Amino acid sequence: GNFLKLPDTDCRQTPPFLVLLVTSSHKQLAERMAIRQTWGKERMVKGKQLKTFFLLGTTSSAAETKEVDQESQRHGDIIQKDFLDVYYNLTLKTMMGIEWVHRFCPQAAFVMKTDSDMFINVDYLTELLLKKNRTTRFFTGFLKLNEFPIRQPFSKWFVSKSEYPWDRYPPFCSGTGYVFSGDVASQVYNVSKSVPYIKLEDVFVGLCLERLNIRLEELHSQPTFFPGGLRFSVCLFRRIVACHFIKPRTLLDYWQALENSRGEDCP
Ligand SMILES: OC[C@H]1O[C@@H](O[C@@H]2[C@H](O)[C@@H](OC[C@H]3O[C@@H](O)[C@@H](O)[C@@H](O)[C@@H]3O)O[C@H](CO)[C@H]2O)[C@H](O)[C@@H](O)[C@H]1O
Ligand SMILES: *[C@@H]1O[C@H](CO)[C@@H](O[C@@H]2O[C@H](CO)[C@@H](O)[C@H](O)[C@H]2NC(C)=O)[C@H](O)[C@H]1NC(C)=O
Ligand SMILES: *[C@@H]1O[C@H](CO[C@@H]2O[C@@H](C)[C@@H](O)[C@@H](O)[C@@H]2O)[C@@H](O)[C@H](O)[C@H]1NC(C)=O
Ligand SMILES: [Mn+2]
Repeated sequence: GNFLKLPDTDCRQTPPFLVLLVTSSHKQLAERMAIRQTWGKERMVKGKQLKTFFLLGTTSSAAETKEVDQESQRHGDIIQKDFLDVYYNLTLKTMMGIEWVHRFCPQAAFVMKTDSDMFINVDYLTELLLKKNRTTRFFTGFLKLNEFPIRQPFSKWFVSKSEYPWDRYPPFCSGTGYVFSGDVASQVYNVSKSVPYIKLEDVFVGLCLERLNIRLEELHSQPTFFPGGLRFSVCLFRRIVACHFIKPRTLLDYWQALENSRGEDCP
């Protein structure tokens, strides 16, 4: 698949239950390290295998390139392809991750694509996934069902009419963090080249799911994905899946809080 870097992992030998694909830019080593030290640490979660990989492209900067080659050598958990890693190539990045699942890890029961400034509660997500009994053509997160493209030309999410010419976006899930059964990766990759491109990755995946007739569903009767962020409490964070707007220091403090308070009960 023209991959420059691949993780040493055999999904055939050890079918992972949950694969996390974390998008971050080259300079966000602090983010990736905070994640490797917290929700990204690989482990058995109720006897299910959790794997974590970081999605990177390439950069002009020779310094950053070397940093990243060193990071890959030292951690063996980077997935890389040769595309200029910038905000407006995030769709390539996402399709890279999806391609990886399709070519090298089709045995993953579930896959989560997430941002770097996130708290992810893998234990509770594992619990909700086992409860859901939806093992194929499954896709969830924070549902965005009737979104209008941003036409303000200076907004970070601006798309012109020629980039996306219709009034509404298909249904999609916030790219802060979305989860799908592993089969979905193959289907999305298969259709990706026949779907109109758009530089917003979560919208693009929504276009593919719509072409595949894969409908978005809520993970649980209570909201569990929070792109807007949350006021922190140990008891709320024990009963959510994902929370955005979390910088590395904060991520570590919250992780420490959840450790310090383990074993205490919450109403
Ligand atoms: O490469 C794409 C990039 O997209 C990011 O998602 C974007 C947001 O989901 C969305 O937010 C616009 C706006 O929508 C309102 O309904 C409210 O929910 C408000 O809070 C929100 O800010 O904007 C665009 C579509 O216009 C989406 O792409 C995503 O978070 C990134 O990780 C990345 O995937
Ligand atoms: C997305 O990545 C592609 C691949 O890296 C970029 O395309 C290249 O851009 C460089 C400029 O940095 C050119 O020298 C190459 O000729 C281009 N090649 C190809 C195959 O595209 C593309 O520019 C990136 N997208 C954005 C918006 O920067
Ligand atoms: C997932 O499946 C669970 C299985 O429990 C037993 O088997 C299923 C097929 C039903 O017959 C159920 O009534 C049995 O107790 C269910 O308990 C569980 O409710 C299912 N998940 C959801 C979200 O409903
Ligand atoms: Mn973010």
